[PDB]
Amino acid sequence: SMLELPPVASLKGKSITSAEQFSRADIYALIHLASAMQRKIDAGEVLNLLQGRIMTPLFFEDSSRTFSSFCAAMIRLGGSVVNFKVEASSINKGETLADTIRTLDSYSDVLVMRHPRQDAIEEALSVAQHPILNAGNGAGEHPTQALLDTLTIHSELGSVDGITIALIGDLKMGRTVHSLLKLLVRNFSIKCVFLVAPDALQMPQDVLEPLQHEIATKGVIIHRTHALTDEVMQKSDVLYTTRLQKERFMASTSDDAAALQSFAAKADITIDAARMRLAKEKMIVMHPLPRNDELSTTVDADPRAAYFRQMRYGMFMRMAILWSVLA
Amino acid sequence: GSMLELPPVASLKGKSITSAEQFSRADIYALIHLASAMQRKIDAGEVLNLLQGRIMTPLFFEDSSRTFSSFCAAMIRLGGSVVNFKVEASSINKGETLADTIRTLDSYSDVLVMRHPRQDAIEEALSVAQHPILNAGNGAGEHPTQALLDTLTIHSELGSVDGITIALIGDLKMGRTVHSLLKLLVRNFSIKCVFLVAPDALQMPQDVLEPLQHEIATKGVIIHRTHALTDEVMQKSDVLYTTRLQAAALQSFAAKADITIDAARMRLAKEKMIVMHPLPRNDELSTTVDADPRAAYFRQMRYGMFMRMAILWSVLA
Amino acid sequence: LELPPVASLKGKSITSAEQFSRADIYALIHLASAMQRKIDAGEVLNLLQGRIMTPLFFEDSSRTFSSFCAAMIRLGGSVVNFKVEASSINKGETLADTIRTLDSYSDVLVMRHPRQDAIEEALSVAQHPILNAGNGAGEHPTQALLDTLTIHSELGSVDGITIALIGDLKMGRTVHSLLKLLVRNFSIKCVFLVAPDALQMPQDVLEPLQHEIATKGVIIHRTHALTDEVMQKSDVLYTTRLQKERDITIDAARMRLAKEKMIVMHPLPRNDELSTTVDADPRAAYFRQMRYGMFMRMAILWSVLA
Ligand SMILES: N[C@@H](CC(=O)O)C(=O)O
Ligand SMILES: N[C@@H](CC(=O)O)C(=O)O
Ligand SMILES: N[C@@H](CC(=O)O)C(=O)O
Repeated sequence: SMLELPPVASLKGKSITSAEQFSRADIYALIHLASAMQRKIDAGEVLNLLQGRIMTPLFFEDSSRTFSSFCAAMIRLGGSVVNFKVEASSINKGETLADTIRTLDSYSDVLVMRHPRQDAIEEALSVAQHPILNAGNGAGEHPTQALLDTLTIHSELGSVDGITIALIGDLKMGRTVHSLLKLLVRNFSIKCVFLVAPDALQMPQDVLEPLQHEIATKGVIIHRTHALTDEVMQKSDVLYTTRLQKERFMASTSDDAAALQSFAAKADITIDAARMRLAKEKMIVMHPLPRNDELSTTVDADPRAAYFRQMRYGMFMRMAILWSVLA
Repeated sequence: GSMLELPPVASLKGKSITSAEQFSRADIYALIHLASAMQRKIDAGEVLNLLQGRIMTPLFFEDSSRTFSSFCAAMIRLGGSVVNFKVEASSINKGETLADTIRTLDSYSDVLVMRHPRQDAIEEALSVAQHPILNAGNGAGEHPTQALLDTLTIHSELGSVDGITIALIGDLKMGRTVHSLLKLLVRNFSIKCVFLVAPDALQMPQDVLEPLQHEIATKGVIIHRTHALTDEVMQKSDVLYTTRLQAAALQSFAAKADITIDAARMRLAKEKMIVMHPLPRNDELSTTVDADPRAAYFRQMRYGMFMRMAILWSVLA
Repeated sequence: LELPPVASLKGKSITSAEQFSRADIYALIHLASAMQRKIDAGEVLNLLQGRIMTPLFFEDSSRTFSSFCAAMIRLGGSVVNFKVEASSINKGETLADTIRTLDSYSDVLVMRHPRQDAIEEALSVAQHPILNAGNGAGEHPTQALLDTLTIHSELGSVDGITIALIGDLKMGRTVHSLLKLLVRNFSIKCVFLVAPDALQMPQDVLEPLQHEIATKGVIIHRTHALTDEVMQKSDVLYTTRLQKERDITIDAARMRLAKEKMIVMHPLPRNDELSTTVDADPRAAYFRQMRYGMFMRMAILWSVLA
């Protein structure tokens, strides 16, 4: 209870759209703030930092973790939430996205927006007076997931510089791995990244190209594979795996069918207890969730399974973010 | 010192809100001044604890963005709480009736906010409820709190409500907002002129106009029906209040372009006037108007929150 | 201070009527009464400020969802409004993973599920207490507690009553928990089981109770009708709806046969088994029952999270 909760001043009043916005020092300030929030909350302390402030969720596509995490974080800061549901709104009388933004912006202090269109967040930004926090924009980015994933690595392993990390699964559509790769390469001295995915679902060039300067000058090693090889298993300090983003492959064309099929047919990427016999002693398995069969329930009892603790780090990072934006 | 800064409107204490007809001119002004004061405190960053421990339950049988969210935000900004009941996930799917649903919410709540597709639904709810019910829209009947926030908007933007010329535009037949607004303005203020701008099949109902004939006569209000935003409607109106289309189809189509407000049509409007829309809008109110200082239909929603604070506080004080 | 939590419930999941002792039930009853006095006098409680309940409803509710949230709020607590329809279940997430998810952020989970054994599977992974708000045709333990608060407050005594349990007793999770709670912890004079044969109280509820039934000498009679005898002797007529998703009507005419001092109860919602003509009778306790439910849920949440 003697710990301060200094807001991160550079976040004040700003929208959060991309992992690109953050400096290394922003990241560590949010990490220590989140960690102090965790200590206070776990000790049973009641925070009243955002009394009388309102978050409104605008979720134009589904969420459990993200919506609930954000609501919980707001509440644990003493904040409030208006439970707006897009599916039961005047969008059903033809209301536009822009008008819907202005509508909840009339009542709220912060908007949390998730949308299947990558450019919808920009549209919202151009009409909103209050900050908007990007909780996922199609296959674009998920910048607060990247921050909490980094809190997880820091808290679990004790260090982010020097790690070897595998990014596994649907890298093409994974807004989580897009933001995470950006945030780690821009701001830390990463030893090596394994990009583990079948050919069709590899990390996009529009993510890798902007990073090419920093990759080359910081000496980050980048290796593509289509499988969890013995080498990937033995060298990785972090195995970060992801779900096939099937709802992004809905055009019913021969290509979407072949891309959907590649996860199981063009790659060997399942993590289970058999495969975990190859891992380091000091390493963690992470997954943004939800998972399907790429991450077996046989790993759940393993102490290196960090994907449940990841969600709780998530709540505290979101608290740190909300307090900083709104202080 | 909240009785100096935020005194509740006594006449509203513990009462249900169902119709624009139930308010006096003094009621309206007291709500306006209270709403202005709520706004000043909230905008200054001050945190209100007036309704801590009190619960509002929204009971929305129709879709809403403004009215649902507005009411929740207003309750929360008063320090109160909201129980997020949703009809579609409720025991109504086990054959439960409307009176029983009301009694249920009534056992937990301090105030109910009800929107329903049927006009007589409020009367049924009232006959059974022990706590106040606020009518958030009853079929094609009324929307009494929209009429209050609309009046707050006029008052705050133009300085005065007496003496205005207002056009009510669009689907006046099914528009519960214009039914409530026409009643609140004509009953309580001295309006100079109302233009009722609609194709014939969607004109203002007689059941709204006939009970008003006495106030119309005593105050000498001028009422003109048009099927277009004519040069004259555009030149004389202090307020253009337009609405979304909710024989009627054919007349609507034929009139659409003539009742559309866009930047080209605004070249004929007064320098000092406002465009209002309770929202949501479709094509009858062009996005080309959004940058015009006279476009008041976004600020109108924020006035709504403060007016709803004023209402909730007066009801529950 | 004036609202001592029930110590035995601290940090515990609530899954069955069986887990309560008579002393537990009375401590909750007196706590719920004290909570009701403070709330009805206008006092604001701040007991659970900063604590979160997440409802996890895999089926429809009106009363149960609302009264849990209202109770939480009136203790000063907060609610995270998780929806199953708008969630990552649609992306393929399992029930266990869903539980772990709400568990990362919440202090207490309130779970309702069409599968009888989903609550057990939930408990095997949750760190925080789960309150069973109804598991299939199994139990509804907090309904049985509020029903007993209702009987206590309305009649003054639970020992000695004659109670009729009426309707769909086979699928009625409410009458399962309530029979268990009454028979184990009180000395009931007589239970009428009023149901057609196909919907009678199940053997898996009656058999575990046979020892208590026999040693307290509870009378148990099965009928398929609300006979004049049931009507004249019952202190409580507890009636229920046909559980469709899985001569008994009470109307003003039938009520001419009831005692002066008795109550009609119904967990709700009702269909035509309980006529609107009964609603203005002072013995119609089924609306007041919902309000006792809110206070008993306050006593429960406070005791769980103190
Ligand atoms: N829940 C995360 C990961 C996923 O959906 O697979 C997201 O929305 O991006
Ligand atoms: N939102 C207003 C007007 C409209 O729907 O167009 C109402 O609910 O009545
Ligand atoms: N509402 C009670 C009784 C019923 O549904 O009829 C239950 O959930 O079990």
